[PDB]
Amino acid sequence: ARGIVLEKIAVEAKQPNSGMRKAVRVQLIKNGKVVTAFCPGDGAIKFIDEHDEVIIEGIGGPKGGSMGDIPGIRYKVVKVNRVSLKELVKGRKEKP
Amino acid sequence: KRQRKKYETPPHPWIKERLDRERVLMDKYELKNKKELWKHETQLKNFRRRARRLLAARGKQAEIEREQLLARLKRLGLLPEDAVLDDVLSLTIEDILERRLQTIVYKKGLARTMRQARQLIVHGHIEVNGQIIRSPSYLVLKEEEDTITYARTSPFANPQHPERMMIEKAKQG
Amino acid sequence: AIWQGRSLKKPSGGRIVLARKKRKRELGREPSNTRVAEQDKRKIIRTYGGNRKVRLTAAAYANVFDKSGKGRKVRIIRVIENPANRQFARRNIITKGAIIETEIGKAKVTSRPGQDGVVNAILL
Amino acid sequence: EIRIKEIKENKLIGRKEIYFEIYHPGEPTPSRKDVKGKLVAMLDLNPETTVIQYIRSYFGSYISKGYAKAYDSKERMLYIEPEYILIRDGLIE
Amino acid sequence: ARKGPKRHLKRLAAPTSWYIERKAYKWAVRPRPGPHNMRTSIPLLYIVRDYLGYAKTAREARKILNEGKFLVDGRVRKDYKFPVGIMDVVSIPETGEHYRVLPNRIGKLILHPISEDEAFIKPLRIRNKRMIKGARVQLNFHDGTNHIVSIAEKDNYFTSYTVLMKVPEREILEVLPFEKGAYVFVTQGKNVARKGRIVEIKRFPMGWPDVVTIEDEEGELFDTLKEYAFVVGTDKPKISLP
RNA sequence: AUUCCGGUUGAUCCUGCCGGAGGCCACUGCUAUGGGGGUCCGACUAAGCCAUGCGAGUCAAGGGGGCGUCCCUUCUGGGACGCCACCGGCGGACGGCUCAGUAACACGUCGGUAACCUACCCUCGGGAGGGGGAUAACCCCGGGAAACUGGGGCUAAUCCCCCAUAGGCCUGGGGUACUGGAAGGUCCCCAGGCCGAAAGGGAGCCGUAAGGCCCGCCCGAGGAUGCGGCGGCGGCCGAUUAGGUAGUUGGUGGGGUAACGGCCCACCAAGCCGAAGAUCGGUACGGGCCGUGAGAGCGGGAGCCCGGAGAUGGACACUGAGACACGGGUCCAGGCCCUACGGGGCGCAGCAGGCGCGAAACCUCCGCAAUGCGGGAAACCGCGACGGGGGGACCCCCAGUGCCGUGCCUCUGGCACGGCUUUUCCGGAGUGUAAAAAGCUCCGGGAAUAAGGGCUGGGCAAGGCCGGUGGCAGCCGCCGCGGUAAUACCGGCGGCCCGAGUGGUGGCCACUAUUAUUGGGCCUAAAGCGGCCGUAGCCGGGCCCGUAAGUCCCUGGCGAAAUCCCACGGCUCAACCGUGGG
Repeated sequence: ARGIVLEKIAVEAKQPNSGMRKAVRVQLIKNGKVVTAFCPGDGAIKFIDEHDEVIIEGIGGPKGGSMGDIPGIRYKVVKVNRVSLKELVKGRKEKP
Repeated sequence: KRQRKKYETPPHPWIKERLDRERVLMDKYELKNKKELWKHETQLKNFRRRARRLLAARGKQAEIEREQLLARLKRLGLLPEDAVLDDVLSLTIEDILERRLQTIVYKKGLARTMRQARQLIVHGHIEVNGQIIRSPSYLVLKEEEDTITYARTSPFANPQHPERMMIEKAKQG
Repeated sequence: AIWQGRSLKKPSGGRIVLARKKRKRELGREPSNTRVAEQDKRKIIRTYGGNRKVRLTAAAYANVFDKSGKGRKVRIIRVIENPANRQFARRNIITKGAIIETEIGKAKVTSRPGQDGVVNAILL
Repeated sequence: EIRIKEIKENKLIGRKEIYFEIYHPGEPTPSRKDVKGKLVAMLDLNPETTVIQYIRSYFGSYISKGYAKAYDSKERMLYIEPEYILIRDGLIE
Repeated sequence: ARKGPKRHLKRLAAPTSWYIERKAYKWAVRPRPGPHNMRTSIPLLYIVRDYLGYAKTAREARKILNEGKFLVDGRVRKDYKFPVGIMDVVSIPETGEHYRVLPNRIGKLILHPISEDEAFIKPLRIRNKRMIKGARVQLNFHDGTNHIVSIAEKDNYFTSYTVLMKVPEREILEVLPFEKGAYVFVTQGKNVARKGRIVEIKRFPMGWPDVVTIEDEEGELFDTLKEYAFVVGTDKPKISLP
């Protein structure tokens, strides 16, 4: 789904796992609900900024639910402004 | 309506036993893809499927289909002329691997190496029954086994092509 | 329109939703309402498949028949009794099975003016 | 060379129908003019009335299939045989 | 939605009695209404193109039919949609060639060649009898043709009898009757392209026709329906039957 | 092809749940997908909204014309050809497009019309007379911006109209033959009434001519094509929807219909459905089928074919054989384009392109041929049907990116030396356009000339060392790793797996005996109600006689094709196609 991001939020891994996970909150262009998507990778949040077009899918948790050490987050971004996240994580391409 | 793949993927891609066995096999025959081995195993398995359905089958159609099966197996050069249904289960993958066109041409001495036979087949330097075939995965019938011959226009047809010297020395050597 | 089609209710009672529009092959036509007059006025009607059918809107004469089988063309004075409806006899309406009074006397109509275009009856 | 597999006779159309094979080992598929002018010899046929429809060049084969007509009069071919193949054979500009 | 009479027929839906390749193209010749049913006939165009190979392209075939070089039942027909059905005689005088249309053992139609002398006789099953004004008797055949005869000659015919019809001039030659022991060639069913003799006629009420039992040459007994039974001789077939 | 394994514990065994391991369908990253052959692409949301182009025409053999050309002869002129347009013969009720409704005799099967219709088509018997009348086109003038639209002159037929008779209809009476198991119908006679046919023809041969040959007309009786209506059975969820239905259910007598019937209407009655779940709601075109599974089964109806339904929503007519008619008409609702404001036109859920929508689907392409349809006696003509051709990491089949001798090492392979083929590409030659293209098939020039994705602690077992990161950064489907030495995070190297594909996500079957009839549990893990009675339902002792409803064996019709299994033949093989058997 395609969404527009509003705010950057960092959360604490559930114990005993400790770690500051970066994620964003997005309003869906389709209907307008508000949902958080996790950003995987290293230095991902640096690319993303306020008011950014994004594309988002499900996290692939058990029954689609949460994964591992992050709580309830059901989604991850794949493309930001029609540019795929992973290569920007690799840095091969450039964000617009 | 969609056409199905002709091969069956292994139920698990990382069993050490099966992986190394397949490795030994494709080492022996120098195939390009495990897909090829899988296809050959597939037609082996379907031969056996027919055999097993028929061995318990009763009825005139069953007998006729059984005779058709036996006849085609014989015609492929995979069985003796006195073969009986009971033995067809004992057919191994290697029985079909030998019957591969590429293995036959290498076994005719016309190639020093399996891959050289492949290069000839793709490059068309071989002819069968007066018609050229470019596919090293084709399965050869018994009746054609004597007609496997150099393609006429092929430079290898002449007895002076320098590679053919090395081919002959490998044959006799 | 005049639509001679499915009852909107099931035999049990569940109301039936329609799923398609009506069809011209399925509609009917107006009632003739044949009446007593001084002259015969008739309308021919083109019908399904190009057929024809003539329709008496006013009737003046009738073909009465004796039990022997001999027919008399005669006039029609008035209708005695209409078993189909009570309003019809009051309004000189002519329909099959009606009891009619002619110069000869009492006759029973054995023909439908609506479809036949003529009125035949049996002297009683 | 040319070897005839079949010659049959459409009497309702007054024409000969010829199936043949062309041997061309190692040499390109022949042009229409040569095959016509060379087939015209060994059945004693008029060039104008004769038309060749298709010469199929087989993959990986030195034998090409060939199939051709032979009519008996000028008018019949114009009446029946459609203009395109006449243009291919040159019988019509 | 559809709104009345068709004018097309896709190849895939064609009847199973036609030796026509089905996935080569999509459109076929819809037969116009005619003597024989869809299930027991084929357009003449396919006869010209496939079964005789005289025409490769339908346009050329139609041209040859326009020339009127073809004699079906002693009548030229230009309609390239003519249903040429069962037990018809196709005659080409330009070639002096004569075939009869007959089904297969599988349930498909073939042109069995016949002698020229036989080409003028056509046996017709008597489908039904009727009285027309003037007290005249009109007989409707299996192929849909009709023959008128006198009241006195009414008992000469009964339904399910075979009349050897002289198609060139429409003259009645002989009437093979339906009685025990006749020679009968089957028309439809699993017993298609069978020829045998009759032992019994099964009188079936409740909507089910007469099941005749046929005894083959080798003596094997089987059953088929009345309407599928077509008599061709009292004890031997009067026509060449494969 | 009937396969597991990891995670509850200081340690073990159960329970059950979850996670990996496979196929199928949609979206997407990276990478290319070079070569070919079969197969698909608004495929679920907006059946929401459009500029544009096209798609449905053909008739000179009905007829009269007018325009122009030819030729002849010409005071009179005929024929031939083309254009125009005319009533007129036909068609635009097929085919193309889609799945909202619809839970239904819409539909699958079998019957089912004796209660229907039917133009073009076929067969058989008969008939084709007389008479009259009309107005287009063309010429004289006209309006309005238009759309569109006036009057006068004369003109044609197979046009229209009246009559001739048959013939159509309905009834009474009286009979007899055909059909058929059946009923009654049809056949004939008599009697009563209304309605109530035609068409000739362009040319040529013989005949002075008529006439015959060819085409065309009409009545009647059949057939055939297509369609109308009746029926048993089959095929969803909900009870936190339990009572329901008034032309409701049946009877009498009629009406209208192509036709039977509550389809309607007047009267007479009190029915009919529902716990082997009506009613109501939710949901949804039905089938051939397809994905998965060892199979029992589970799930789904997008792509082709068959049937059903629709043309923004509703509603109503005319023409007609066939219609309520995507490319015909009228109003209302709705939003849009033109306009002297008077007037006008509306529908790309037809094909090619657009707007919107959204994660999410192609060219404003060419020929009328191949096959088919309408036309016409024929030639032949139109078709966004079709055919091909285009973009696309749809489905499936094949195939390549070098081979060989040789020294050293990386001795798995690589490196260099020698020799060898030309994968792809370029020029010519055959299809090929039914005009290109298709780039296929062979020749000649000749190149070593295109390979990436994921992973490397374990479940999956398989793929290990170095540098940096230090409970931050981050990884991770589950365990879990990381607080300074990390084989588990990131870079490199090394390695493994697959392969022109691989990876991530989503949904479906197996995994799953975690849906259990095959084949599950209920003392301690969640699961037996506190006990008893009993209606329907389900399951029920043995022996003798009968039956054949079930059950079983044989036998005819039928369950259409395409898809599926098998042998054979063609395409180089394959896929695909054909023939034959299931």
